[PDB]
Amino acid sequence: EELSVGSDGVLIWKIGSYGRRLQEAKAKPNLECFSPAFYTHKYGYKLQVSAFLNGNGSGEGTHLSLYIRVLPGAFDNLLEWPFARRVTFSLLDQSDPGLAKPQHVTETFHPDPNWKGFGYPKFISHQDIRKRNYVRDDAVFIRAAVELP
Amino acid sequence: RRELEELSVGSDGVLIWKIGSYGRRLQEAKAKPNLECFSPAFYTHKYGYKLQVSAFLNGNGSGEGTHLSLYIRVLPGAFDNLLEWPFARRVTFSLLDQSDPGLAKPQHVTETFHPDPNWKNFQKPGFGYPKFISHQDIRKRNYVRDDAVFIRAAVELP
Amino acid sequence: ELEELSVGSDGVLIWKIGSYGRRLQEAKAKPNLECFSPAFYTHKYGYKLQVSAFLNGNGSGEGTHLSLYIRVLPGAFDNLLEWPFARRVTFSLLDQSDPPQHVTETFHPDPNWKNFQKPGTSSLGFGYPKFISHQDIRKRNYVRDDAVFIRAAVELPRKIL
Amino acid sequence: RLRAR
Repeated sequence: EELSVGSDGVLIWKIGSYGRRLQEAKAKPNLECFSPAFYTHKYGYKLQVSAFLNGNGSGEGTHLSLYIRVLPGAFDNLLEWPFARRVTFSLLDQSDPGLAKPQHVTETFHPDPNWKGFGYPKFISHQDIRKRNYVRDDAVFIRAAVELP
Repeated sequence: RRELEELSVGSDGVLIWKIGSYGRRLQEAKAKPNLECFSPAFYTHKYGYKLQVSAFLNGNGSGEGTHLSLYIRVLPGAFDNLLEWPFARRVTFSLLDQSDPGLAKPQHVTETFHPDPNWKNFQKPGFGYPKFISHQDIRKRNYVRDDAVFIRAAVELP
Repeated sequence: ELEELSVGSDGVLIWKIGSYGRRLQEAKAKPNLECFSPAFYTHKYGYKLQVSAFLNGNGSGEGTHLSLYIRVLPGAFDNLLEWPFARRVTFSLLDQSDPPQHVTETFHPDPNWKNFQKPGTSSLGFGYPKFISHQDIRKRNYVRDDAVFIRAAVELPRKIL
Repeated sequence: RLRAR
């Protein structure tokens, strides 16, 4: 049933219990949270997003770090390699879009033809993550959008 | 299984709900005044509102004993914090006429409404037709066929 | 207790048959042995179909070919659809090379074929006894990592706007 | 025609 996660493909990953998990990551460095595996598209690349709530590399103790990696997929033999699709990360601001226009935290990159962990050691600092509604009901939304040709 | 209910997404904002064993379920609905059938929960669109349709085969409120009643309600959804409130998308119910579309253009029984922003369930976490179709009318055409009925709820996507 | 979630994207099913070598040997040993794709719906609230393959052939293709068939199954929504089933079907055995020449066949369903008529009015499948010969399938990359991919595409009704 | 319950 985890092959049953094919998308647009946009993944929205909800990390609930933010406070507790952040705490566990401070006490335990390189503690990595994982998104579900997802398909960029039906019969396409299998990807997975990972986060460091208390940072990784240049970001440890001060930032959230965000990465994406390729998983072995059933349909890998049918696909173009290396993986070359545009990837966009967003930490969502959870405000009512009819009430206030949300200011999402966002970056986009073209895949580097060497690995496919790829991403941002400093995606957002702990100080910024406490603004607006990035944390709401003790959860955060990470969005990963992969552009289909 | 709840992760099964999270895969339940409308197709262009459409849920088609099949109520099988129609004959029997109507009998249970006569025997028990508050017998309510439930559709699966479904999402309007992938990261959207979670809704659920309910039906009373033997009617509810002003329709009790005389009509099919069809209602829809908003449920707590994972992505409620990213959505506009109150829920305000137009809802269209159809009881489907199960005739072959190759013979004649089937005549669905259809009603449409705009959510009233004063009803509590449409605010951030049933509403519909008590008298959607009468027991006499539902036996016309092919609304009941092979002892099943099709309820369709379409939610207008912006 | 299962899904109904099995829908094609979009009108396309891709079926992976792994352990090909072993399954070919089993098919040689038992000629009545038929491999089945999962059932799938052409589109949400559409026809329920299923693909079948004979790794060591069937009828005219037995012992020499891969045989490929498709069939209409009873579906939850059959009463809301046009019968007989009449959408164009395309079979492909995929050549698993990094973008490759697929082996592909297409037909328009026979309006007299009893299985293409409405389910619920014993038999059977429609397709190709000689879809690809045993010799042809060892070419290119049709078999790779001990697996084959069968693709069935159904032409979906067109939207009216 | 629309109503609660």
